[PDB]
Amino acid sequence: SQSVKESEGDLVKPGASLTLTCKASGFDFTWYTMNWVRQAPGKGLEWIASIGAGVYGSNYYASWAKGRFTISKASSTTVTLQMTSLTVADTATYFCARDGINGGYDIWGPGTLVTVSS
Amino acid sequence: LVMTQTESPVSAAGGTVTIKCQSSQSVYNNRLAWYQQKPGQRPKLLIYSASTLASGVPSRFKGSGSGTQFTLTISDLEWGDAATYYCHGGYRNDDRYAFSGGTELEILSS
Ligand SMILES: O=P(O)(O)OC[C@H]1O[C@H](O)[C@@H](O)[C@@H](O)[C@@H]1O
Repeated sequence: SQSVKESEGDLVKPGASLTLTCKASGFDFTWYTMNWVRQAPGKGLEWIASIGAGVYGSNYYASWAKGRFTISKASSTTVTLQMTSLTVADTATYFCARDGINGGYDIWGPGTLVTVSS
Repeated sequence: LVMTQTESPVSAAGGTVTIKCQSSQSVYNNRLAWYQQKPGQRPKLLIYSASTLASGVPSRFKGSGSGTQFTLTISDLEWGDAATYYCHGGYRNDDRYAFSGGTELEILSS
């Protein structure tokens, strides 16, 4: 009925940069805040960053993520996660999730794998 | 700012479980929500706003109260409820949102 799909995951060396992309279907980010949440193997969900509703929506970051991540609304239907200084601990499945109502991540993508290794 | 959950619980098939959730800061608004994640699957929203049910979710699932201290109690347990359960809260102007560690639910014969 409504959905989002992450893309552009990869195998990559330590110290490299990478950009992920989430594309909406059936709705706009005019009324909803969008989030990037990841899941490292063997570990729980971790909130990375959010960006607010509409063009002038505001951005927030987890403390740990501020230097090396950047969230962006390319357009009303496309979100972006720029990942700059990757380390092995950044290996995870990365999720795009819509804040439907008052903090409930109503809808999720399948996720993309990012692996950092030698 | 951190949240915590219980560790590795197990429970019997009409059974009831209560999953406890703590947050070090008091949440903003009533922004606490609950998810289940079955392996190989994306998270699914269960409860939002501390106690309100999401779409398609049964009323075996209930959430409570406010804080700081929250609980999710599943009653009338079925096999398809073996999964991992997560807690997730909103706050205030960076560190806006946070997830807990996740409590895996082992369903057992009666
Ligand atoms: O920016 P705010 O006012 O803190 O609220 C963020 C809000 O974003 C969107 O409007 C929705 O996803 C709401 O569910 C969410 O609560």
